[PDB]
Amino acid sequence: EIVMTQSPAFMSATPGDKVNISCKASQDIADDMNWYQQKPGEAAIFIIQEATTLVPGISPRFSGSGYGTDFTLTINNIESEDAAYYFCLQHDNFPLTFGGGTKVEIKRTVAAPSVFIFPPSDEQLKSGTASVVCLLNNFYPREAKVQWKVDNALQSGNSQESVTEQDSKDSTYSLSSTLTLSKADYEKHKVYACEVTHQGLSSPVTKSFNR
Amino acid sequence: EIVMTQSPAFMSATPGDKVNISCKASQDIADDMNWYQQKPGEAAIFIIQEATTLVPGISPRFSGSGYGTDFTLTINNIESEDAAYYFCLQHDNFPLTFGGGTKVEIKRTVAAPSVFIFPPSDEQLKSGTASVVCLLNNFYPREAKVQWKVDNALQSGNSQESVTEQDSKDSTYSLSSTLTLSKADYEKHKVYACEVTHQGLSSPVTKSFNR
Amino acid sequence: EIVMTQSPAFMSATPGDKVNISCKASQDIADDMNWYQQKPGEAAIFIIQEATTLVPGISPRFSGSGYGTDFTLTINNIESEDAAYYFCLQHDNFPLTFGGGTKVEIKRTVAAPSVFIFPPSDEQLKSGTASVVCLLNNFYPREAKVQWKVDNALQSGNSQESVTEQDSKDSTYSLSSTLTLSKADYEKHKVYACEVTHQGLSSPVTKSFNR
Amino acid sequence: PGQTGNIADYNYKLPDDFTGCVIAWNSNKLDSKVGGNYNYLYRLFRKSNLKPFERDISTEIYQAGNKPCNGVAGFNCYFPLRSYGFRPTYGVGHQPYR
Amino acid sequence: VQLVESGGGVVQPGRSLRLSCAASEFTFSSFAMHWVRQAPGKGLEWVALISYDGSNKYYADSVKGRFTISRDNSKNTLYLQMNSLRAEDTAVYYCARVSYPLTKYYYGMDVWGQGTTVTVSSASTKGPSVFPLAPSSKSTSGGTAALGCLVKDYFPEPVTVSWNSGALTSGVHTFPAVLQSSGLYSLSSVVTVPSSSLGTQTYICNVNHKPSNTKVDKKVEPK
Amino acid sequence: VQLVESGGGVVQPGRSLRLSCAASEFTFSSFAMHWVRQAPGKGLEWVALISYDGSNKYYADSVKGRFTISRDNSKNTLYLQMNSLRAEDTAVYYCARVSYPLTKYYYGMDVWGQGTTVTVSSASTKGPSVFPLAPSSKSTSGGTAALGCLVKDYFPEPVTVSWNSGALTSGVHTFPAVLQSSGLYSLSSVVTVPSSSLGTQTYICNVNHKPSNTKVDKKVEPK
Amino acid sequence: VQLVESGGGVVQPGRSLRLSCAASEFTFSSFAMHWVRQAPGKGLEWVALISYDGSNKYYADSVKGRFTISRDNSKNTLYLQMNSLRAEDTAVYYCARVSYPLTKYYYGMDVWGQGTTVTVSSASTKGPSVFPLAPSSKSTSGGTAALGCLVKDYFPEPVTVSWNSGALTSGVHTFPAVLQSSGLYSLSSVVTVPSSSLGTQTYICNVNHKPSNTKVDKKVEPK
Repeated sequence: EIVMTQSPAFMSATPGDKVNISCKASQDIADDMNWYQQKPGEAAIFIIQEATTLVPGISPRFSGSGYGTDFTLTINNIESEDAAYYFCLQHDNFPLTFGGGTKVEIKRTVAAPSVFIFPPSDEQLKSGTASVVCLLNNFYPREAKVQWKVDNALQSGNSQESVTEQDSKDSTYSLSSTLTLSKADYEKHKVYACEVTHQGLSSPVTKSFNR
Repeated sequence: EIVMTQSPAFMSATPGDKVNISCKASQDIADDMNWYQQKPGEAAIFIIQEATTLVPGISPRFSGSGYGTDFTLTINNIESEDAAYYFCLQHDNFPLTFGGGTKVEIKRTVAAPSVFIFPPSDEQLKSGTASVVCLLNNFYPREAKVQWKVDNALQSGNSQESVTEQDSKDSTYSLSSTLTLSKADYEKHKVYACEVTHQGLSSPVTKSFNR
Repeated sequence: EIVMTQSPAFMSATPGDKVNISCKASQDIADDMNWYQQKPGEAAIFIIQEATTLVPGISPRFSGSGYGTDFTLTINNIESEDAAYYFCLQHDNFPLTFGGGTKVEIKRTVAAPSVFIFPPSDEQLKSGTASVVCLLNNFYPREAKVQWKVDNALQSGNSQESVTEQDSKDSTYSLSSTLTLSKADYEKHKVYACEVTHQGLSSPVTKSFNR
Repeated sequence: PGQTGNIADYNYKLPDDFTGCVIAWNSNKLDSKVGGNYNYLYRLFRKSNLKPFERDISTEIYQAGNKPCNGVAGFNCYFPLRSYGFRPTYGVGHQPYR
Repeated sequence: VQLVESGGGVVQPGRSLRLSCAASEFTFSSFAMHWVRQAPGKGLEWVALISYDGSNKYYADSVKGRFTISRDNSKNTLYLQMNSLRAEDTAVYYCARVSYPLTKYYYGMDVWGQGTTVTVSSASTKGPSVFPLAPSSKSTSGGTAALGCLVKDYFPEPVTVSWNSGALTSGVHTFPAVLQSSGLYSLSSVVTVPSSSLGTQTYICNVNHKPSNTKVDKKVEPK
Repeated sequence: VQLVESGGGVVQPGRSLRLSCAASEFTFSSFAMHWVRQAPGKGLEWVALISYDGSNKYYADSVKGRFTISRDNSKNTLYLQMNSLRAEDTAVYYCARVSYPLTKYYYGMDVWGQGTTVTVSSASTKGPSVFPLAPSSKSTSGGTAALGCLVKDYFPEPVTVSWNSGALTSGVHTFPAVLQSSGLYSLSSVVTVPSSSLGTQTYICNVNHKPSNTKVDKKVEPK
Repeated sequence: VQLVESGGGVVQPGRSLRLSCAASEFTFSSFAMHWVRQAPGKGLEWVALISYDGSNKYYADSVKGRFTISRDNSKNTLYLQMNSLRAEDTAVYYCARVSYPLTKYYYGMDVWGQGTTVTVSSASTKGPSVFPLAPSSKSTSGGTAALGCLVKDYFPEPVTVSWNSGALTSGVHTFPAVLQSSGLYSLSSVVTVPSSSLGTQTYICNVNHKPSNTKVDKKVEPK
């Protein structure tokens, strides 16, 4: 059992510069490894064979180096279509062990998100449930925090979050936050709010609802 | 692998006449075949052994002839209980192979079918499906064609056909044609019909329904 | 295959006295048997080994005897907690075969049952079904017979019976009888009754309902 | 020597250590007559195998059913002698030999 | 002389099954046995052969390596074991007896069986859905009218249809079940009734689906 | 010393299942183990035997060729694999331990387990439907009256019934579930209360169904 | 050159399943094959390997003794049989081909497949519950407003959401489904439209749940 460590797990790629990904082994394997690329929703693509040979049909931008325990994959002159999932595999001795993972995302300027508040419909109310949601749109950096406030008290339960994937057109993002409670508990309180903090905003924004 | 060809596949039997059934072999087998009869719903009956000998207990009307490659099963003085499934088997060399099969049916005069139609019930309508059927009864020759017309447009899909077997009482037939569609498509259109052409009818008959 | 027969299948035990249970074999097995006790809901208990040896940790009231084909289990100075399922196993030759079964119940005085009746609720009526039930409580002997009478006519169909187990506190019983019909059939008839006979009652008791 | 079939198991049988010759020649125009020469029979089945140079000679109606057929061969009661049907119009491989 | 076989049924692809053929009123140990099969809408096909002692076993090329044939002379039984069943194995299986006894060089057959059905599919057991065909003013013709009930969807083949608990069997026609696109069979059952007698009598459908334990009965509804 | 069985449940006919028996507080690797079963309304039946090393395995005739017995000494586990299950396999399965260690010629069991239930049926999971049994003038006797609710129709047999969140457990009787003609279980639960308390206290049915995640509660309805 | 996998789906714990890998446009009979899997939120894990003639088979330690790998060169198919599935087997399964032909000592893959999904759970299939997200007076911003519909329940994962029969595909975002505490999935679908277009056009949600055959459409409700 050879444990293979891949670094780093996440990165941001400014279009133009070079990027190095390190795959490291706990034992000596010589040139007995392969580098593969897999885009979401499709099959994996054979990229590098035996850590040095470039598979025909692939762009010459990709390169690989290393012998022994340390190996490096180098991508030069990154474009918008280089965002995928790269992994390194060893096929020296059983059992075959894969690396970790690496997701590459294109870097652009920071954008201020837009926040919307949606209250529950009457169908939930007659069903016995309440669901308040609030959503954020069009912000590049994922470092956005949304908290739930009722009567100036923070709630750390019954709150769920969802985030979409990287946008292919202009590299934006979206996020939704949902808070679900019972109608009996919904009637007890009057005011609700979601408080969002994001580095693209000068001050954090609170969106409130009262009815 | 000796290939056995049996002819004819389907035959009509006028009572009192004679029937010849031909079984042929690709290779040469000498008196190494048997003739079997099987009525629907029961087990097969051992009829003729080695193409010449008549098995005791069978009526002397049946006979067999042939040697080498061509074999003929002959039936004289056809009666109403001679309608069955006959097949020829060779037991010379492995693997054993059977014939194709012949279905014999009695012949009578032509009868004009009676055509009825039925629309969907409210159970289907409240479920979300529609099923329209129309049936033909009491016709001897199976050659009857039914087409489905909605808004004077033919339908070549979502149609199912069923036909009953030969009647032992008076040698008649029956048939049903059904269309199963969605509730939205059923409620969009208004007029439906099935149009039947049969040789016993001077003119084809159309059965319609509007609701 | 050695058939092993255990007798009796059922019995009634007084608070005192001794009880003998017979286990017989169709062949000679010497002392190659064990006696086990299993209370309802728990695991079986290893009571007697080799038909003569008392297992350490068990009360000395239990005893066993017998060599050859006939064997006897003896319980002396019965108590309330001696009601269980006793079975005899032989382990001489494959396949291993168990005995039959034996249930021991504590006997007490006879108690007159109490009978109650319950008519169907409106939920069944709006659903399209009717169910009438009548129950008996607090009677020692299980020989209670219930019959269903509608319009002075006895019904032996669509009726179900259920009976609980022996009570651990004061050794009583309970039983329920249910009659389920369609709402259309229920609407027609008006009078229903369940008639119960029990040896603890001087005369049979009929509970009726008219609506 | 060392053979299996109808003739080797239910008829004439040779030992494994044979010390002689076998001689066969076709006699089509000597034994095959019009209509079929029904004068040459061979045993069809038998409970076991013959001993070397040992020959069963007699026949009995084998009863393979539940009713005791009274010396009559019918259904589930078989006579263990089938005859050849040598006719002049047959092909080689089915013609008489000596 | 009778041969009875059973054990067939619906099974998922890739699994195993065992069929048993029972013989009676004849000496089972002195005869060789045949397993044959017939696919729907196709001619018969030989499957396997076993001798009267069990030493010789013959298989077909298509079923070689997956089917095993065996026998029990004490119990008078013949066993076929099927492993790694695929979609091509859906057929009706027949158990046949060799004409002559105590023979290892004859292969003719004279006694057959009624057959059993084996279905290789990955569907789920469903209950039928019965609905009535209400008589119409166009259904009457010469004083007689047509009526019936349509079963909608069910996977298991065996469905019994009867009218008035089997009392009414005049003019009744039960059409064969036909497969639908989704994979659930459907048939129709129509019986002719006089127009005058239609409005004064009671007609119900008695449909019993044994595999799913379904008991649903529908009364004809004149509209 | 303890033995725990797990892995039971409902399975469609012709499919496979695996049961595991766990041993503890003793050396599992030096004892032989027994698998036994008891069908409803029938005496116990021996099924299988495995030795302490695993070379010797014994099976009953009725379960030959379908059941496989195995063990894992490192994990202290005993496994039974069942394939091609049929209608007669519905029973309660018991895991037992041979009395003597390091022996291969004794075949005597002393320690049993609680057991698991395996059901071979092709029904559909359904939720209970509660209906209260309204008390009447006929239901009172000597100052006490009876009232209950009739849980009805559900395939998964285990259903827990409690009253007033378990507070009321005096005078309450829960009858065993009985199968109906349609093949779905239904039972009753009745508790007697003083007639004076009618209309003054609250009595509710706490019906909890695990497989279908059913949350239905019904209060007694005086009429 | 293409590899297609199929046969995956939801299954209860303890049951069995079979996955099939189909190859084409190359000589399937001269290559070795790999079965791989990837658990959610975890790295890839090797499962099994088979050679071109089927003689050599290698398994992972975790799936030892429970999975069986096989191949059919005549039908150009690869089979993986899974028995006694547990909660740890929920993953995405991949079928891979070794780079070099007629070699037994390389073990290097170059062609993959999209793969299938296997879920090990004991829940019940349910239908979605649509709920319109009524736009509010605070939703308008810069002449544009947001609207959507919340989708609930539907234990089976695949749910397709579209607007105006797929005509409206600009500004619409469908968030990934998120699991709830009770074990039932949930997601949202939101699309932004100009504020002026409100009250003049028609917007509907088109939810199509294949496993439960659910077809529910809801129009946005202005308030």
